Amino acid sequence: SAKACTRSSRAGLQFPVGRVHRLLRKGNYSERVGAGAPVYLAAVLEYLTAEILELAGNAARDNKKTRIIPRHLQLAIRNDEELNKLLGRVTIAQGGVLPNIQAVLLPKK
Amino acid sequence: SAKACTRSSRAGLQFPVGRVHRLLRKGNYSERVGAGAPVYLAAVLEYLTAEILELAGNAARDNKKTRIIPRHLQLAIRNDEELNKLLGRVTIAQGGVLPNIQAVLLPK
Amino acid sequence: KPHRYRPGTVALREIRRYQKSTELLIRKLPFQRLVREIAQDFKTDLRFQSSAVMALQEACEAYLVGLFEDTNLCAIHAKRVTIMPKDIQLARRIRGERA
Amino acid sequence: KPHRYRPGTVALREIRRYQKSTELLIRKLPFQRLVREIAQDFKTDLRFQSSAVMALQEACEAYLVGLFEDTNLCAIHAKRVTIMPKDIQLARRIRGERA
Amino acid sequence: AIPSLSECQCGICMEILVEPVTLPCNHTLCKPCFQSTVEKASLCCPFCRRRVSSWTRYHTRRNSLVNVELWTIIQKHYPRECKLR
Amino acid sequence: RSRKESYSIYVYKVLKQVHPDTGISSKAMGIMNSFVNDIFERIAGEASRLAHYNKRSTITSREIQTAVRLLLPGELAKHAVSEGTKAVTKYTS
Amino acid sequence: KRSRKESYSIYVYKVLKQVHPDTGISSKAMGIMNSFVNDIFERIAGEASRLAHYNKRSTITSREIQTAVRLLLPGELAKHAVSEGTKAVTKYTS
Amino acid sequence: HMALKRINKELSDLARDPPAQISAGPVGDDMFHWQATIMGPNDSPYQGGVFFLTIHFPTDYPFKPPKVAFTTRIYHPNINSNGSICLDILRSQWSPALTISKVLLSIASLLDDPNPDDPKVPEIARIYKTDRDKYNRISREWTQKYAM
Amino acid sequence: MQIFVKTLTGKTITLEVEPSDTIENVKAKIQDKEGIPPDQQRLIFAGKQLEDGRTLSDYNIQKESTLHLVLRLRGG
Amino acid sequence: KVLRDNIQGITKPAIRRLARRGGVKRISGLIYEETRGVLKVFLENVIRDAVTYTEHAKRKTVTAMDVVYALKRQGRTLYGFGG
Amino acid sequence: VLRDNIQGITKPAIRRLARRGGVKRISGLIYEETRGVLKVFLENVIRDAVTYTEHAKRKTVTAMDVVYALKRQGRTLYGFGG
DNA sequence: ATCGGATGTATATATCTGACACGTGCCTGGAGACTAGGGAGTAATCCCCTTGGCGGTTAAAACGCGGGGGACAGCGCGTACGTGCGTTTAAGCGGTGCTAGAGCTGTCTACGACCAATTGAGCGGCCTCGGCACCGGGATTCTCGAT
DNA sequence: ATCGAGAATCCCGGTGCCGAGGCCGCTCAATTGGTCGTAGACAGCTCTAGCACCGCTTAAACGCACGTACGCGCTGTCCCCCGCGTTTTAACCGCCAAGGGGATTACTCCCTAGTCTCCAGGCACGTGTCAGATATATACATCCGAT
Ligand SMILES: [Zn+2]
Ligand SMILES: [Zn+2]
Repeated sequence: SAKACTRSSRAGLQFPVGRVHRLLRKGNYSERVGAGAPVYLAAVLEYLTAEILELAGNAARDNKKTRIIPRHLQLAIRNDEELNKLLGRVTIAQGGVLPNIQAVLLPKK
Repeated sequence: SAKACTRSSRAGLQFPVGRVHRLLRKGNYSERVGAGAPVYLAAVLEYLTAEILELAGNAARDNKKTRIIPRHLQLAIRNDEELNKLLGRVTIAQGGVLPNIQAVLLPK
Repeated sequence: KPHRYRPGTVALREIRRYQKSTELLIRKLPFQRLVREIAQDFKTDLRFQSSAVMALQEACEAYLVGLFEDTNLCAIHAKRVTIMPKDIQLARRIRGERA
Repeated sequence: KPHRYRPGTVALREIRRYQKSTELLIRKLPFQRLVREIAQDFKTDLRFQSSAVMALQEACEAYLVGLFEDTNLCAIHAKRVTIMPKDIQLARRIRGERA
Repeated sequence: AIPSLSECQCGICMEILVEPVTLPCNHTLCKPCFQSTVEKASLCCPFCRRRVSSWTRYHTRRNSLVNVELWTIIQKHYPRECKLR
Repeated sequence: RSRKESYSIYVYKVLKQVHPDTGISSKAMGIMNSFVNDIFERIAGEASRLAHYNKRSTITSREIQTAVRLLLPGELAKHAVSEGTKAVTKYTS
Repeated sequence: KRSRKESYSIYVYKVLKQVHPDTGISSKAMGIMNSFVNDIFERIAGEASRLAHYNKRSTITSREIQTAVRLLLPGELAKHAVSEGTKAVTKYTS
Repeated sequence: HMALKRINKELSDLARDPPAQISAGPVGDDMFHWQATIMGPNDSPYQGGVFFLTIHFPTDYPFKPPKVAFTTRIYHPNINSNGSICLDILRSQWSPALTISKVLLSIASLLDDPNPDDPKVPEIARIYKTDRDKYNRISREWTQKYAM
Repeated sequence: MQIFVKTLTGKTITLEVEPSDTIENVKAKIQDKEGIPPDQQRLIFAGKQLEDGRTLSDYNIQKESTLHLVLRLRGG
Repeated sequence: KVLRDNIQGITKPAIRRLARRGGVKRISGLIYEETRGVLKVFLENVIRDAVTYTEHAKRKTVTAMDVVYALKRQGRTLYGFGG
Repeated sequence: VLRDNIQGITKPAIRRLARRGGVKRISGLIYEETRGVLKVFLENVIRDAVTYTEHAKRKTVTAMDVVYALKRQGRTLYGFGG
């Protein structure tokens, strides 16, 4: 890089790099922290947040809304498959449950 | 207590206080380790070890044996209400399973 | 002459209505009083933040909803549609909660 | 004329014998070959410590024994004695392994 | 056989045994000594040093620490010192 | 008063980068903050355990990469690893 | 010669002799006991560290370890372990 | 409380049959404070020696061990210069069934032969390990001019 | 020549010695006037250990010198 | 100011609504007592850890953070309340 | 290279495992499902083990890697190390 | 087979209110330059342990067949649960009053990190004898077809 | 209700084997002593908000009655695992041979923690405004008795 702009801008990211580095150092995770670890961690966090936010925005638009509410987040997480495994044990507050009814319980033809 | 002896003997314990202190300090748990923490931790570890070993030896003697084997350890662990709760997900290698047959399958 | 629905349709309508919404389903004051009673049983003279009560209520509701889902699956597995105490007991036993 | 036991009265003997025993119930070489074949997919020319194979076999047997316990419980709940694939499927669904 | 008068004395407080208990190592003490021993001593057999931690925890909830037969024998044979206690 | 750090501004920036029109409320902001903190803690803990297990004392990039490969499922892990490698390569020059 | 490898073998055997004065232990069960000791120690230390960091502290005194023991163990084991540890600390101090 | 009755009963026990070569009694008004006198054993380099030591009884007895300290100075590997006693039975081997008579008998038994496993002072310990004659001579030259 | 020594108990002890007197004589005086053998008793001056072999004159001990006394106990 | 027999606050319609959200079409008559027992057990388990956390801090009020930490320790992570 | 090794888990092996599990009567379709679930579990463990042994710049999958993977998945194993 | 109530759900429109989005002062934490020192990269070497291979021998696997017990479908019933309506009730909302206690700040005293010397606790290697494994014989006890 | 014969299991004694508990030599990490920067204990102050009280609604809960549909027990059918005997397959034990690489040690270099100095990124605080919830009034999907 040019070594002239801010650290977050040098790596072409949006999440902070200094804050992540400080959290890694003061978090009692290891005696030493490398110079490239916070950049990688910030990139991973930014990618995951972007994916979840994109899914939530699509869900909100499909529901005729303009503000991401917890219901949209729950729908986006549940309807996906990778994020469902990643967040299997997480309970989103004010989120509800996916709508489904078992086949047997439906009225007879 | 009086000084001028091993730290493991001042508190009356058998587990090594010094080794526990070194592991706590170099275990990346916290910046500073208190003086009383290793003694307390070693006492807890020794109590748990004795608690398991007594029941294991009791089972071994009940099985007409004078040498503890993993089967006796499994028998002692699974027959106690609290030790089973503590060691929930742990799988003891070559420990077998507790004898149990459902009452429905028994012949009438 | 009076019109009434056959038993079963109102249940399906209620299911469809409740799965769509996200509001709380237990009255706040009874739950708060129950939580206070349990806490005072544990330690005397305790004060509760409102957010703590809300978090406890949300967690309990989510856990009960999951338990009822598992119970419904167990009841369906045995050629039935009603949920019975043995279904809840079997679900809890398989989940490892009570062993 | 030759003596023949009733159906099911020797299976109980097998249950009593195998629950007392602590040895390994699967053969060694087939399991080792299966483990090597599974592992070679991720990376080529791996070499396996014998202790690793032993630990893998122990863990697999423990997991399968637990799964059979749970599926037998489900079968008993379904007012039957035999175990069927739907019992295993229900047990794994409730345990949350496959969702 | 009748127990000896020498043996029925408590080793710790040198008093007549009251609701005594028998350790797994065949060492008997009166319960007033045993109950006070556990909280702030080595929690073992005093004459013997045998750990009874699991035994004590298991028996305490069952409330079966006291030995009924031994207590009854001395209580019936020699009630006079039991009454003054 | 005492300052309380949060990832709110950065999450807002990402949202505006992805969906220029949609907004986000307070509850979703808190949920995003909790999710980011949870993922950070998970990855950092796994990386620390990996560093300790191999008799090391520093957390380089490869420990983070292996922790990501361990935690996330297939497609998510692959995409995250690619993104992290790209970010590190762009940063080092 | 290979390097030193540390373990809790001697102390576990000493505890076993203290508990049953005439019973030995096989090597497999010995390794099992060593692994159990390591697991419990790691659990308690990690919980204590997390609890200490949650209160903006920097030291792990006996209070944090005691609270971790209270949280990790069941109803009766926790009480007995707390009693043993308090006794040990009191005897060590004076 | 119970400690008072225990102390009274055991002082009676020592009264009606004191063991040979050992004497003990409470000099202070408090029953906790005690003094004891031991004469030099015949099979030892401490011939003609008399030793006075003090015993402090903690608040709770007998579940906690008592403390014993020699007022006199003796050249012994297990003893300290200031009189602090390093004996196994006191701290890690205390038991409620033990009595003062038994612990004094144990002190005499160790005065017969010092413990080489865990000496209190290392220099005199290694001097004793070096040669028996040097240790015996130095023990004599200390004890005959300190005992009297 | 009066010399002050302060022990771990805070007690100040005045000893009459000579510049040419060896530390062996000083230790004998301490054990006579206090009843503690000299094995565990050594002097500290200016942060330096006073070895028993070397005499006082080599340390340039002056009038009314201040000495520190610390009890050393060995493990076991 | 003690409270007696307050488990009845989780009335029958509340359990019915929770089951309806769960996906149950028909409910037996003995479900409610078992559900109340399960709820009591779960609440006791969570509140024990919450009270321990507030005890260690020498504090007299349980906060949302303590409940969140107790739930996270118990295995059921919660989102949206801080942490 | 190896192929078609899942058949090494013979029917008597599954039968004995069920007998230890406490099963009195077994249908005829259990074996295929059991083979499938065992294969899935083995893949899940082996992936983590191979990742662990790849991180350490090694070539032999030691038992410690398998123990670490099992502990990570939530199935702590006692006896082979740790 | 649909026909027509009759119900509930979906849909178009006014509105106004509190939460979301943006602007601003500033201060605490991030950024930049320089040193030193230890951790890690890299090269060379050992021998431990993993892979490959062959003979036998035998316990385990594969195959086939008779059949008895359990999976499964259909019938009948009566009892528990859904549905709706009138009534008693405690939740829900507003507004106020107050003090227990969370939160922030200044002092400083005692607990804990760092460094050298030292030697004894613990670890690696050997070894031998006793507890455990195996085999042969006999006594004991579930089990079932037939009474 | 049972007797008795075929078969599986448990007790007991004798013999042999290897691994586990004790012993010796030894290298390194725990102990002792001292010094010093700092953290958290403590006293003190502020001011947030959790608790208790009141009054007025009206939404949810409760009890009762009616009907109905389905959970359970019974009967019957059938077919498929179980148990046993016979044959074919490779697992396992033992043995030998080769070499890949895990583990160790020595050397050097450069990456990062630590330090100080400087400054701007975001954090708490304030204010404007419109997204959406609420209410009101139509339009259509859907459920039920019955020809
Ligand atoms: Zn007594
Ligand atoms: Zn005893």
